[PDB]
Amino acid sequence: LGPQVAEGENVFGVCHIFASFNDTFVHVTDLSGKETICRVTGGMKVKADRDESSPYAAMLAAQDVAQRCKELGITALHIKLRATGGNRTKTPGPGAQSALRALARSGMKIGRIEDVTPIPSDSTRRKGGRRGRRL
RNA sequence: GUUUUCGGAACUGAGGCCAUGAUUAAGAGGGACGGCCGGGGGCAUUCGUAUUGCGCCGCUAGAGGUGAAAUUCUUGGACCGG
Repeated sequence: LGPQVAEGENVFGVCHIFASFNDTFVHVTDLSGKETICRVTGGMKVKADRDESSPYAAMLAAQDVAQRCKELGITALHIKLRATGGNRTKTPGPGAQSALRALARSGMKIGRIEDVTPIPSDSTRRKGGRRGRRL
């Protein structure tokens, strides 16, 4: 079922935290990244558009993710936090910090923390006009 | 008839005092030369992520978008991860 090898050591996964300003993704996956353990977003925890990116929704999603990973044998997590990136914003959304803190607070062990938002060497045009969005 | 040069007219064969004759080198300009310098220009040639598609590998059935006023796919698997 799970790795019951060397109970005294850590089993490491990778948590890809995608914190956009619309909602937040808490995605724990294999060490290589190909196999996924569980992905719980903030939108499957709140029934309203606005709170999809809220810190509370991210805390709930991270709690469920950590519960599933603990019941699946994974004990420690490497963090790969990303914002939307591209030509859009590079600042992580409101739920990133709360998701990370909820992962740490719910009995998970944190490994290396890395920021992986996609940064262009230079990009295509942004979705706004030349005068920007005026609201 | 014929009076060659002393107040003129052409073919110019020789030589000499010419103090023999070219201002300077613009805190003007042009040009040359020297070592550089610059996202200056043209041609060719490399590289970088990002974005968008496409093919594979893993699910709740959600993601997008705006302070909750919607359009936008779906046991045809979106978003996400590789």
